[PDB]
Amino acid sequence: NGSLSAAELTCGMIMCLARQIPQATASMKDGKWERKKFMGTELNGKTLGILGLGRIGREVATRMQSFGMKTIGYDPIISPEVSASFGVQQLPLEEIWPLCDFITVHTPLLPSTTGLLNDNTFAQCKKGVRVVNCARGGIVDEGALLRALQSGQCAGAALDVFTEEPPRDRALVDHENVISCPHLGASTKEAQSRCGEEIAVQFV
Amino acid sequence: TPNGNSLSAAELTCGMIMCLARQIPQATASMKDGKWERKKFMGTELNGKTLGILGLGRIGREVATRMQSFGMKTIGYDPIISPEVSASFGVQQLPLEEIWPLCDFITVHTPLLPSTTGLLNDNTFAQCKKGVRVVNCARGGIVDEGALLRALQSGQCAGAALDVFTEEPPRDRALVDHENVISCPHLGASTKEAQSRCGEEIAVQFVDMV
Ligand SMILES: Cc1cc2c(cc(C(=O)N[C@H](CO)c3ccc(S(=O)(=O)CC(=O)O)cc3)n2C)c(Cl)c1Cl
Ligand SMILES: Cc1cc2c(cc(C(=O)N[C@H](CO)c3ccc(S(=O)(=O)CC(=O)O)cc3)n2C)c(Cl)c1Cl
Repeated sequence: NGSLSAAELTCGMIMCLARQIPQATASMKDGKWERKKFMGTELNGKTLGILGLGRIGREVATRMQSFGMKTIGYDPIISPEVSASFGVQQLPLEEIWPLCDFITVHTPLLPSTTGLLNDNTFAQCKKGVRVVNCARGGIVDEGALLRALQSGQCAGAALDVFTEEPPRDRALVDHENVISCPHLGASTKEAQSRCGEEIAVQFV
Repeated sequence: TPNGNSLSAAELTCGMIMCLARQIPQATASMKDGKWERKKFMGTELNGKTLGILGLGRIGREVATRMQSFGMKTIGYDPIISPEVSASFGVQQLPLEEIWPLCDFITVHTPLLPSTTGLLNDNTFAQCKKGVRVVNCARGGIVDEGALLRALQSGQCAGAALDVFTEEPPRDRALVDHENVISCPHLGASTKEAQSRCGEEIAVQFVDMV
């Protein structure tokens, strides 16, 4: 609740996967002018899968809906009626993977949510899928993710969170198709002020 | 045919607005360099902030509706679009001189004409808020390149996002190389969907003659 900053970064990560804005910026700083290399894809009419439909997940959904993206997802707690109010069609996990163009994770870190995006899951996904993780490290299996990026099963990945912070295994962050942030989800003057203030109202 | 690439240009602008606010390309470059800087890449929350959209045609109106879902206050200017017509798509129109002090973010969506050339100048940046962020995904020259560098070097402009330049590729790299500047090699229309739409709409016009 103290959320909108993690949701805005996730949305900004989605826009970066579609047009490769960080890669295009790094290319420019190197004195290059590569038009052909950074030919992207439109967000209008594309399917975004949202696994975890809490406070973050619903804000991402409403923001990405204004872009013409189809918002579908899953949550074991959130009823189909609650998800339908904010325009998210709930389907079972196995029916979500092949329809998705973009996938974002917004669940807490739990053993059941650890490795949610694995080799078996990625194989069920559409070829050239884009994955976002601005939640917690370990939700998307890093080993399974690098393999999918290597094979082309996953076209791109935007990672704010990792299993180890700072990560020693640089294979993911070094990959050209990977967008990265050093855990910047909550890193805003507006959210940290709200987090610092909301800890006092729950106290009293 | 400008209608065919309007949605792709609108999306990239929104992308550039997010990238300025959370320093995503700068954070990626730092991570790619093998660094971990949390309290260095301090972002800003877009909710409640004011976005000024100068030019309210197809791209200007599509940027507004997307940024409205982020809780951004969308204000702007267009001498052709009426204040009642702009209000129908959530844009509060005010005279050009009143827009500058209210903006946190400014984005230009006008065609290139002598009247639009140098729209963001030294006199224009002086009326702006200290720490304003500027987006130019329309045509190089609407935002005066010389004035923009002065604003970025004095702290008057906290950051710039430029897809376009007066010279393409730009010979002068002083803007491109600045730490608070993010850039793209004219990717505004560079998408399969817009390229196929523009490619179809131009072909039918040539067929229309006979
Ligand atoms: C296997 C599996 C288990 C799952 C989920 C989803 C949840 C869950 O806990 N849902 C609730 C919302 O009902 C929730 C609560 C706090 C956060 S959060 O702390 O990340 C910040 C936030 O988003 O508010 C996110 C989501 N669980 C236990 C999914 Cl999808 C799968 Cl597949
Ligand atoms: C001094 C001054 C003069 C201006 C404007 C605005 C226009 C203008 O022509 N407006 C119309 C829409 O009424 C229009 C047409 C095509 C495009 S476009 O699609 O080619 C570019 C894009 O949208 O990126 C954008 C806008 N004029 C002549 C402004 Cl604001 C100022 Cl200050």
